[PDB]
Amino acid sequence: APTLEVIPLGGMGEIGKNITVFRYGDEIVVVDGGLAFPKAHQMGIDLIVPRIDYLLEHQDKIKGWILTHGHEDHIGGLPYIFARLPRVPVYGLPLTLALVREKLSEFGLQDVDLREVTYGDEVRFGQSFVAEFFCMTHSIPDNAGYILKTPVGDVLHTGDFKIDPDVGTGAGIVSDLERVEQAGKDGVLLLISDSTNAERPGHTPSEAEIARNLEEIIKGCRGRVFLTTFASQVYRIQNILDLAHRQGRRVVMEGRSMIKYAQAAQATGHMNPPEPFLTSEEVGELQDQQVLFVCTGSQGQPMAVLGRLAFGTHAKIALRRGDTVILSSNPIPGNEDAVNLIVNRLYEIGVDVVYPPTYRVHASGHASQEELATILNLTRPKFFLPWHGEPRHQINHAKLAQTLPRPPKRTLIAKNGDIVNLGPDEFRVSGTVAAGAVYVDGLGVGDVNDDVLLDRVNLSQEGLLILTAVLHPTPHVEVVARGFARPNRDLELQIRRVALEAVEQGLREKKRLEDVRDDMYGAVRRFTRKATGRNPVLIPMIV
Amino acid sequence: PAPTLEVIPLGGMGEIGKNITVFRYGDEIVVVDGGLAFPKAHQMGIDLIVPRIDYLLEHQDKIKGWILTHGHEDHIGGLPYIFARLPRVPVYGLPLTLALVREKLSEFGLQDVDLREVTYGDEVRFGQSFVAEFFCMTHSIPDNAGYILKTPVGDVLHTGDFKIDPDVGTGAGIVSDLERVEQAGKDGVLLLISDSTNAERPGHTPSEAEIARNLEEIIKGCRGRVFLTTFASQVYRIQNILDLAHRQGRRVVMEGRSMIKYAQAAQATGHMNPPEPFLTSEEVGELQDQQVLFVCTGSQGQPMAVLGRLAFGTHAKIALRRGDTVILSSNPIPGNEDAVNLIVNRLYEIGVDVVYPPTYRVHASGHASQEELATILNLTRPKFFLPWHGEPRHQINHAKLAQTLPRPPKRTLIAKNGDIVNLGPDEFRVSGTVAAGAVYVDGLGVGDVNDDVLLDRVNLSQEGLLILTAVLHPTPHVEVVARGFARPNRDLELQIRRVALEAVEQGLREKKRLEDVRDDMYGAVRRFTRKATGRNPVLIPMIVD
RNA sequence: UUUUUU
RNA sequence: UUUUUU
Ligand SMILES: [Mn+2]
Ligand SMILES: [Mn+2]
Ligand SMILES: [Zn+2]
Ligand SMILES: [Zn+2]
Ligand SMILES: [Zn+2]
Ligand SMILES: [Zn+2]
Repeated sequence: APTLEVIPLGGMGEIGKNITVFRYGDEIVVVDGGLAFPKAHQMGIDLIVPRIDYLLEHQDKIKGWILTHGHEDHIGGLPYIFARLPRVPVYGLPLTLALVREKLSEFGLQDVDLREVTYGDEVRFGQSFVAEFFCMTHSIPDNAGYILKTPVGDVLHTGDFKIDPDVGTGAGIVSDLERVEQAGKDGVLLLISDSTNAERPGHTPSEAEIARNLEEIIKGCRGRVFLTTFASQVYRIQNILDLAHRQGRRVVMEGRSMIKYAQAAQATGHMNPPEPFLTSEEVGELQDQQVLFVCTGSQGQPMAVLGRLAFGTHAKIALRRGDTVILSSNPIPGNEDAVNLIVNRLYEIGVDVVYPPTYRVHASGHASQEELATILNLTRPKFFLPWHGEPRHQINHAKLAQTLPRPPKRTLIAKNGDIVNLGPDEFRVSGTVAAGAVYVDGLGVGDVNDDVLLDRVNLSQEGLLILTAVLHPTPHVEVVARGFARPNRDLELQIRRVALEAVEQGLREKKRLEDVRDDMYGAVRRFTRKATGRNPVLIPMIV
Repeated sequence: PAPTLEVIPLGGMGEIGKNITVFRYGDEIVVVDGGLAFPKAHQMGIDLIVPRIDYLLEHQDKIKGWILTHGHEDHIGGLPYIFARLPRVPVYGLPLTLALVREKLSEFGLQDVDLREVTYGDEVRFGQSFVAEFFCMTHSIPDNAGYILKTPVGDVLHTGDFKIDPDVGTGAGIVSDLERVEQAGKDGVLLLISDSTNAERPGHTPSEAEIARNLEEIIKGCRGRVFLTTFASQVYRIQNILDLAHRQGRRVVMEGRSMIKYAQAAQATGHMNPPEPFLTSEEVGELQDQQVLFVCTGSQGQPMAVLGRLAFGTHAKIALRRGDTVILSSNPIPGNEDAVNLIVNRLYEIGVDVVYPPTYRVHASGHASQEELATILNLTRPKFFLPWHGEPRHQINHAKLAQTLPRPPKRTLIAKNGDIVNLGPDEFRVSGTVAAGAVYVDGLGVGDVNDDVLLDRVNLSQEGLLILTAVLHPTPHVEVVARGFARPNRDLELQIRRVALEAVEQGLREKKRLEDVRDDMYGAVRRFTRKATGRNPVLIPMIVD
C-alpha cells in the first residue's frame, strides 16, 4: 500500500525558509519556497535559502507548486530555487503572485508559469493530488490555507494564520472557519499548523482593535506623527490611512520598501488611500498636526527611514521635541538591541515615543493558543505535524493538542529533511533526505559556508596580525595589525623579536620555508598570549 | 555665589552598568561604588568595561573615602582597576559586600585596601562636609543599602538598587527601611537619586516569597531529577530553594565555579544556611532521580557555564535525559535573548521538561516597578530628582512617573555620565562636564583595545579580508590571501590578481610613489569585487616588494 | 539588568 | 517572526 510522503525541506524546527514537499508515487507537489534571515553568529551574510538536493534529484516528478502567501519566509527563496528546476505550474493568490513576479524579474527569470487562483478553487496536480484553497487571516492579504486531497486521505494545512474576526479594512475578510469545520467532519487525516505563538496564552488581538488604539493615540498628538510598521502589513497601513484622513492628516509613505508594497497592494485592490499620498516636501507646507509619515525600519535597521531619523542623518526630515514616533511593531527575536538603540536615540531627541506593551499598537499575524485550539478542535485530525516554529514552539503546540477533548492519535515533531510517512493508520518518520541551509552573501550563493563563518567569528573576537618574515639578507620579521590592539611600540618590537628568534633556531639549522612558519607561529602565539592574554589570528608570510 | 555640592556621575547614568558617582563639596570628595559593565554585541571580543577615572586621578588628594552599596558586579566589578590607580582611602560597606570585594582584590593581588564594615543605621563621616547614613533596601543580593548623604547644602537620599519586597522568604526578618525613608521625607530630602531600571513596568515587582511558593509547587510535582539555574548571587532565591528542597526530600548539588563562590561568601556572612550539607554530583548519583536537585550556573545562556554544557551534551560528569526537569529561574537580560533561546531549544530537543517565565512565574526582578518607585517618591517628597541606573528611556519614564504624583519634584534632570550636577538649597542644574566614558578590558589588556580596534573587528566579522601584496620583481605579479571571505575558488582568485596587476603595471607605466600605487590597486580591486561579488571585503594592500 | 570561567 | 536597502 503506497503511502504519502511529507518531506519538509525548510521551516520545521525554525522560523523561516518554509518549503514542504508532498510525494505520492512518482508525483510531487511543493509548497512555498521561503528565505530565512541570518542570526547573529552568521555574520556578514544577507539571507539563507533551502538546500534543494532532493528536488534536483526528483525534478522530473514535480507536478506543481503552491504559494500560500507573499511573506519573504515563504517566497524569498524562489528566485534561487526556480532557476535550477523545470518550469512547473505555480499557483497562488493575486498579491502573492504580484510580489513573486516582481522578484523574478529582478533576477531576470523568464517564463515562470505563474497561475492565479482564489479561495475555493480546486487545483489538480497529476493523478494523485487535488488542492483546495481557503481563506485564513494573517498579517498580509491574499493568505491561504489549503486542503490537499490524496489517495490516503486529506491533509489540511492552516498556512501561517491568526483568527482575526475583523481586520478593520471593511473588505469583509475573514478566515473560512466554516470550510475548516466541514473538513473536520469530512475527515482530516493530517493537520499541519502554525506554531509561531504556541507558547502565548489567550487570543491574538484584532487589527480592528489596534486601529482603534492607534486612532485614539494619534487623535491626541499635538504635532507631527511618525509611525513605523512592516511595509507588508497592508491591513495595518490601510487602517492608518483611514484614521489619518478622519483625523485631518495627510500621509507620506517613506522608505523604498514601503512604496514597493503600497504599489503591489494597490494594484491588487488591497490598498485604497482615501487621499493621495504626499511627499515630505509637500507636507512641509502643512501645520505639524496635519502630518503623518508611515516609515520603514520597524526592526531597527539603521539605514531604514526610522533609523536615519533617530540618528539625525535623514536628508530631508529632522525629528524634534513635540514629534510623536509610534513603533507599530514588536522586535523580532535577535533585533532587540537594534530597536532599543533607536528607542533610546528617540528619547534623547525628545520626541514622544509610543510602543508596546505600554501602548497596544501591535497585533501579531499569528494565532495564539486559543486560536490554535480552535483549529485543532474543528479539524479533529488523526495525525498532527506542528509546523512553522522552533522545537520549543512545535513541542508546546503538541502539548496544547493534548489538553483538548479529542487529541490526535499521534503527533510528530518533524525536522527538515525528515521523510514523514502518511497512511490511513500510519504516521512515522521513515527516513531522511538531504536538507539544510545555503548562504547568500552579496551576489554569491553558497560561496560562504560554515567554515568561512568560523573564520569571521575568530577575526571578530581576536583580531589579526600579518607577519612577513624574511631570511634575506639576515633573518627578520615585519608586522601589519588589524583589530588586535592599539599601536604599541613596546609590544610591536617584542613580537618581531619572538618571530626573529624563532627563525634563528630555524636559520642556524637548515630550514625549509614551510617548517619555519609553524615554529615562529608557535613563538608568537606563546608570546602574544603571554603579553596580552589574547589569541589573535596570525597569517605568516615569506617573500 | 554660595558653595555648591557637585554630583558627578562617572558611570551608571544613561546606561545600566559600571555605576560610580562622585560627590564633591569644596576640596572634599566621596565616591559611591565602582562597577563594571558588560559588553554589547558590537563590542566584539572584549571581556568587560570599566569607567574612565580621569576625574578621580586629577583630584585624587581630595578623595575622603568610598561607599559600597552592594556586591553586584555593576557596582563593585571595577574596583580592582580603580583602586590600583588611586590612594588608599577608607572603603565602607556591609559584610557580604566587603567579603566579595575582599576576594576580588585578593585575586588581583591588591594589598592594604582599607575595607571598613558597616551595618544598617551606621553613620560614617568623610572629612568636614559629609556624613553618610546607611539603611536597608531589599534587592536581589543581601546586604544591600541605600544611604542618606548629609551635606552643607542639605540631604541627598540615594535609594541604591532596590525593590520593595515585603518578604524575601528566608525567615530572617529582612525588609526595606521605609520608616527611615519616610522620616527622611519629613526631615527634608533636597535631592533624590533613584533606581530607574524597571520604570517602564506598571504595578509592583513580585515577592521572592511568591516565587519560592511557585518553585515548591513545581518541584513537588517533578517526577525525576530537577536542574535549576539562577544568578549565583541570588542568595535569597537559592536559600529558599535549599529549604523547599529539604521539605521535598531532595538533596542539593551546587554546580559551577560561580555558584560555589557566592555560596561560600553567603555562608561566611550568615546569609546562606543549608538545612542539609551540599552533595557532589557523584554523591547524588547514589540517590533516586526524584531525590536530586542541581542548582547550576548559566542562567544567561553562557555556553561554558553548567547549564550550557548540559544543554549541548558536553558536561563531563552529568548527562541530561528525558524525564529531567530544567528550571530557568531568571529572565534573559537584554542582549542575551538569543543565547538563552539557543539553550532552551536544545533542552527541548533532549526531551527534558523546560520551565521558565512567563509560562511559569519562577523569577522576580531585583528592581522596583512603578508602584514601588512611586512609593519612594511619595515618601521622600524631594525638592530635586535624579533618575539613575537606567538608559535614557528608563530615566525619562521615571521622571514622567514623578510628574503624575501628588507632589512632583520642583525640577528633575536627566543626567549623563560626566555631567556636573550643581546642587544647592534652591539650585539644581548641569553646570559643565568632566571627562567620562568607557575603558575596555580584553584579556590582560586594559585600555589597549579601543573603538578604532573594535571597528576593525566589525569590518572583519562582516566582510572577511583580502590581503593583496604586489611583488615587483623579477616581473610584477600580485599575491592574494583571503580569510573568512569565501571558500576556495581559483577562477576568482586569478581575476582579482589581474585587476590588481594592471593597476600595478599601469601605475608603474606613469610614475608614482609606491604609496600611490598600492592605493590604485586597492581601488581597482574594490571596484572589481563589488561588481563581481557585491561584497566589500576588508582590503590590505602591500607593494613591498 | 548581572556574569560566567572543563 | 519579517526584511531593509543614503
Ligand atoms: Mn556580506
Ligand atoms: Mn577577548
Ligand atoms: Zn506569513
Ligand atoms: Zn511564515
Ligand atoms: Zn544590584
Ligand atoms: Zn546595579
